[PDB]
Amino acid sequence: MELRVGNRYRLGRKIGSGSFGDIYLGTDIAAGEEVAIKLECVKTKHPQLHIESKIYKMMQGGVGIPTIRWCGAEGDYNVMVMELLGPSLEDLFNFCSRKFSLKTVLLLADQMISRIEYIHSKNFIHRDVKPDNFLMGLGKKGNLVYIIDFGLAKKYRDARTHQHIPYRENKNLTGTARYASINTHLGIEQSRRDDLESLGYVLMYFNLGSLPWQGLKRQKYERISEKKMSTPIEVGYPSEFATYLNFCRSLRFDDKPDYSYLRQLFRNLFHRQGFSYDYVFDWNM
Ligand SMILES: Cn1cc(-c2ccnc3[nH]ccc23)c(-c2ccc(F)cn2)n1
Repeated sequence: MELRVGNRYRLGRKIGSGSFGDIYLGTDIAAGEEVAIKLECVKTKHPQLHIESKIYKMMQGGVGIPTIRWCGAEGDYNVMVMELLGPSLEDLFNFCSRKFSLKTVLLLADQMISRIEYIHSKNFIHRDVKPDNFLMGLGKKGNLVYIIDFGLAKKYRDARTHQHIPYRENKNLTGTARYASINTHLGIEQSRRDDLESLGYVLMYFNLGSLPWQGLKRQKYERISEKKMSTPIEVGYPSEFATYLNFCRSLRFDDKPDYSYLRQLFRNLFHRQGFSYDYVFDWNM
């Protein structure tokens, strides 16, 4: 009676949209676990689902990479089924009345840097770094930060040679303007530096509750750009956070980030503030 995709996954209601297409809840009846289901019309002009499924598979087994359960076709749609994950950092931030404590911001930072370094180690750049695209795990994996939504992800080097993409200009802002790097706002081809810089804005977003460039009425994107460029990093939180954003801006187009330095930057603060390494988040307490 009930709809089951490939007779395997009881269909649930809609959760959201991703870089492309709609996402749905489902239940894996045989495995007994909840799942997420993405559909793309096979009739679509520029198919995007196959590239993302190809990227997930190469990363499969990496810490915080969702596991693919099925990728088939049903009706007019292509389908990919992943294990269901928990709430996004955006949903946890709103759930906490838009207030995260420094300890939690720092605990998130350690994994978020680690997730981007992993992505980069596999020759892709994410290009859509925002709180919505980090999800906590379910159950015993609820302490693990996951990265999702590789639909705007791009290869930044070649697997064999490790030779970087070319400098390019006049490229529309891919991803979300609020967390976009200044280079991204300028139309510069995005590279590895831009994923970590966007994260730097994510950390200040968690600290501030909003960003200095968020309230504003092609022009809206222009307004966001001008406010960020016109806003000094120093324009009330521990200095380690400001050192991070300035470092990312100084990176060259092709430069490999010093990921270990950045993690150790926040951990030294984590230690000096004397927070416990118990991995208890604001929503745990
Ligand atoms: C934006 N977005 C959020 C999710 C999502 C939500 C909850 N749990 C999840 N577990 C794995 C992904 C995911 C997805 C998604 C879902 C399935 C898929 F094949 C591709 N992307 N997109």
